[PDB]
Amino acid sequence: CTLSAEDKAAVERSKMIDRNLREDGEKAAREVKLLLLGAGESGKSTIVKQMKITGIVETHFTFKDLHFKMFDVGGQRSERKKWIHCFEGVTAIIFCVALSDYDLVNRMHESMKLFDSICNNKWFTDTSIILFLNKKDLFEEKIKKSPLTICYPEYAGSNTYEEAAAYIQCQFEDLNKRKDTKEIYTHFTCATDTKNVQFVFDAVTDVIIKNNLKDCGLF
Amino acid sequence: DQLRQEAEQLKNQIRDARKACADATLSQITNNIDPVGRIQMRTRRTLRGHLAKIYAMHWGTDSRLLVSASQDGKLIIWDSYTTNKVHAIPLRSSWVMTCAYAPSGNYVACGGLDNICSIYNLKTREGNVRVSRELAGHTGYLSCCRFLDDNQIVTSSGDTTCALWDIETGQQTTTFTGHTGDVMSLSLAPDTRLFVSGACDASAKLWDVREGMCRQTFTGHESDINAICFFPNGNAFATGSDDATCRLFDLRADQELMTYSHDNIICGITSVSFSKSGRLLLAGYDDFNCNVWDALKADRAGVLAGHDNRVSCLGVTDDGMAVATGSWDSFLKIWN
Amino acid sequence: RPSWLASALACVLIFTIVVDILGNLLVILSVYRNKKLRNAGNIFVVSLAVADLVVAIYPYPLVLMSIFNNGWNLGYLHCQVSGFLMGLSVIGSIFNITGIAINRYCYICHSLKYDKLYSSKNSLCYVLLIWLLTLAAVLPNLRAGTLQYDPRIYSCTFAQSVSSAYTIAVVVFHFLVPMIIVIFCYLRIWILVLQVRQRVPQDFRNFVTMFVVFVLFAICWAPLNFIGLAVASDPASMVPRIPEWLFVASYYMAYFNSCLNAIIYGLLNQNFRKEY
Amino acid sequence: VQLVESGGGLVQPGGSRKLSCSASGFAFSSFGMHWVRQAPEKGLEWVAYISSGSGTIYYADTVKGRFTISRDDPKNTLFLQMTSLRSEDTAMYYCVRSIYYYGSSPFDFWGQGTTLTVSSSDIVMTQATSSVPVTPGESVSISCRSSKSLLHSNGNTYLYWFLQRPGQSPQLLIYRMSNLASGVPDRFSGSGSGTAFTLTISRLEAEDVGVYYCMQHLEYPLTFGAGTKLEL
Amino acid sequence: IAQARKLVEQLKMEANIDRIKVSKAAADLMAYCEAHAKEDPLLTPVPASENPF
Ligand SMILES: CCC(=O)NCC[C@@H]1CCc2ccc3c(c21)CCO3
Repeated sequence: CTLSAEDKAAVERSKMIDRNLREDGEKAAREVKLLLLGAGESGKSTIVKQMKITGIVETHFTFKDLHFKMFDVGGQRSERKKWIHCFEGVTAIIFCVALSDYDLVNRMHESMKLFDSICNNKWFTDTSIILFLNKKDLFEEKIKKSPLTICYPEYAGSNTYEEAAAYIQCQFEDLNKRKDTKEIYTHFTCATDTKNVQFVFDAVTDVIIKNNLKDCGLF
Repeated sequence: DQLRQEAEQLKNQIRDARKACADATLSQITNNIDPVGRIQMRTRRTLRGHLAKIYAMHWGTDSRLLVSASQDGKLIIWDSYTTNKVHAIPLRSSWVMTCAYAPSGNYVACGGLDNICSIYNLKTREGNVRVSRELAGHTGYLSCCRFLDDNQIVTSSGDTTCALWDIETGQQTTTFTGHTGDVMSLSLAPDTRLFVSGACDASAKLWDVREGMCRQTFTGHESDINAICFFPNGNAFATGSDDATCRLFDLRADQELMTYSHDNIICGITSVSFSKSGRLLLAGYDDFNCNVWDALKADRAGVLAGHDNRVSCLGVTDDGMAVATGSWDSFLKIWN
Repeated sequence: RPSWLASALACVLIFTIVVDILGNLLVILSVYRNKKLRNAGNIFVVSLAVADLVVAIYPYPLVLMSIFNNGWNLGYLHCQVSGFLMGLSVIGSIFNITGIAINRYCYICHSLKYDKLYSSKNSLCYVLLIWLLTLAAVLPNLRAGTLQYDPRIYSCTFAQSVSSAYTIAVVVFHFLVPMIIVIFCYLRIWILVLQVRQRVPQDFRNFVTMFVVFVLFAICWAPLNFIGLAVASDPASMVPRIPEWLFVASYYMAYFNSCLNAIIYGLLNQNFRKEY
Repeated sequence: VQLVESGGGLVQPGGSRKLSCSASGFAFSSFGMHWVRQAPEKGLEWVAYISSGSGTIYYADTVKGRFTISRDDPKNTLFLQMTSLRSEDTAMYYCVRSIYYYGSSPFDFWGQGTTLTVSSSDIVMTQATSSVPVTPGESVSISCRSSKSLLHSNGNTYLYWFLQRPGQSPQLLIYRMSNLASGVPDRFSGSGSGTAFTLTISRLEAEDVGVYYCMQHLEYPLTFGAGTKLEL
Repeated sequence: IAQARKLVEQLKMEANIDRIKVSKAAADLMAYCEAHAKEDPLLTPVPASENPF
């Protein structure tokens, strides 16, 4: 065209930079970015042991052809919720709340206000939220202390383990204002082996295949 | 109590010294001055190549070169006349929230959630871009790297404090404390001897980069201040909240000159810039758009509407020849 | 009886061409260089839409004119133009259906290699292979001296009378292995999306989105293929056998199908619906 | 930065030879590479060019199709394979790096050169003399003229001033008109317009003597000047 | 005794202010936006030959 002898080489350099950009954006789009969240003193040095192994703290593991990056909550301190908009486009939000949350001493108002906050935030209300209730070492030994009238006025009856666990599930779906977009994946397991990685492999390949369907426009 | 009584009467009677000498509003004098109409600005260049949300952007000092920093861990230096990519720098951490250009075109500083302000050197002897100095020493996320010289840089952070560094040795030379929340933005003065900073406690404050002095404070919002810039003569500055208010404060009159909100606006301001004459206060918004406010009558004299996501960064050149805008849809668009 | 069909078929065909040209103009030029579109499925979709726009412009007003005169007045020029363009367009339309199905299968199931197998203009090379094979299908039987004016209220089309071997090659291995390809791709997609739901409207969308992209063009092409393979033994026998009314129904449902494909692939996408 | 070539020697005509340019100290996969030659006591003459990523390859019309250019990017080795060699291919061959973006210095570092000896439209740039005697402390002006106007429509005037001290390799001094190179002494200056181009050297020191050169970019092929030699 | 002392000392210097007011500096913004109106390529648009984009 009307380019000199150096502008053609500048354009060739820019096209090579475009080539490198999209060939690494391939890898940056084919990798599973999981945000990781949990309540205060829930236990997190027992599931980061389970995987195949300051500012933001990133944890890698490559499991079954999928490269999982996991960005933890244990790096930041500012709870002004100004670091959340950086975490859009994540595949799943691995939430971990256990049953021993009322040991360190009310969990109800703060937990349900945090969940109404993330159902108030426009970013987290359309992303899938994987839930873990992992162990079975102390989940049965502290329910039978008393009825739950001390901090939890939503329920005033008999408190067994799994019926109350289903009640926690049913009130957890009561927190959701709109299940039309987001989808919860709860897990009640024995945290003994790699059963804890097969509810962040399966429950994230479901989200991967749902995004692939709705990017085909198929379903 | 004694010192509480004295501080209460100090703030109230210094506000009374402000109010009793407060003459009139800005529009009360500039009402008879004619408007500028509809500044129909057109997209000339569209810069493509990013593959994620674009978080910040800084012009070169020669009105031709750009940096843009994106979420996929890429920093791109653009030739904005031929839409050519001069450089592409792979960052370490892809959580980059700000970026800056040196006023000599030599270095480029970029940082974010990993609490480390990296500073890269472009004019090397080897023909790549190596990391010159990683300024570490912040205990939380970083915002608004702003180069003073090739050896001196201001950085805001979420540690309620900003920091004037020294790129040669590498240590935090001056520390500016006084905020009560995450500090989201700063903007260097055109004479490069002052700066202002806006934080999440609904306040800005004017600091001196020489003495570490808390010279002035500035209130008036209800929410956090998301971005900031100076009037191009360095005697006023305009902030943009999530209140859907841009506000113009004077550094000497100690209060807000005038507010730049409209009732039809739903969402808050993400970026703020200025034209070279100080007439077009631009403002990127969270819906999709940019609005070009006439900075004396507060009337929207034009809307830059492309941008299929929320606008995140604005920049007007040193001569005023363009407006680069960047948004979460991975496209910087240049408007003239 | 030759009055009500003369009232209805022209309305059906002008409906087909009007909503076809508006939908295909939207589908082709509504692709944007901001590339929220522009993925390879959209490339095969706009190839299908221009392959239906080809029949929407060039031979369908001539078939409307053959209804308009009630006894066709034009000659060999419009005959060969209509019979070449219509055939190339419908074979390219069904082959772009096959390409859309295999692309969606290679995106859903085998997503490990999609970004290298499919790219910017590697998909263009695939669709030029599609155009190459529909040209190789539309050339030799249409210039071996077998394409002519069916005279009922009909037009200059492909009569299935002379070349029995190629009219067997058109019904099965040109217009019925799309059946197998589309059904295998969408059934593997459906059983995979129900297989990777391993946690222990429920059938509505989950089976209509398998049928609305497979069974509609299948059942709208299938009686015409039934007639074309039935007359392949001796077409002098089954022209007295098969009456003309269901022949009219069976061929104008294939005329409606070449707009139904654009209806499906341009108004049951959700990015296209929120793109308008 | 250390560019160093190998492959020189004596060859009889009709043969074919190969030169290598091993690079050590920079990102060779991000630089375009020129091959330049220089006949004995005559002057410089551009030979060939290969861009980054081996895409764009240009030659001089004297030996276009008679040489070939090869490149090894993850090994940093640049080859020139010459197929047939007459008694004009004998030269000192230099291997020059060149990066092209907005604001670069694209003839910056010249290799050490290698001797090759064979036994027995285009823009013309004219230099005024062949020997100028001068003492230190005297400001000297050199000038050269071009055929076309080198001032493109961009504003860039693609003229290059090099200096070759005796016994050494060349060295970029000025790369468009008024742009000093990387770490040259700032007593040099270049100016001119369109077709007339002058290099002014104030406060002339002792080691500033040597054969000066002016080159045009603007278009391929690249054409050097005749070569003004400052004398002392 | 010395925790809010630097705060009230900064407020003392925030009392000793070179107080140029909302109408003492109203005409300075008008003076800067008037006297540089010819240099702005967005307020007064440049002719399409001096536009580099
Ligand atoms: C045998 C099965 C059958 O009826 N098929 C439709 C025939 C289609 C539609 C019109 C036309 C025109 C030319 C042409 C073809 C056709 C196929 C080969 O070249």
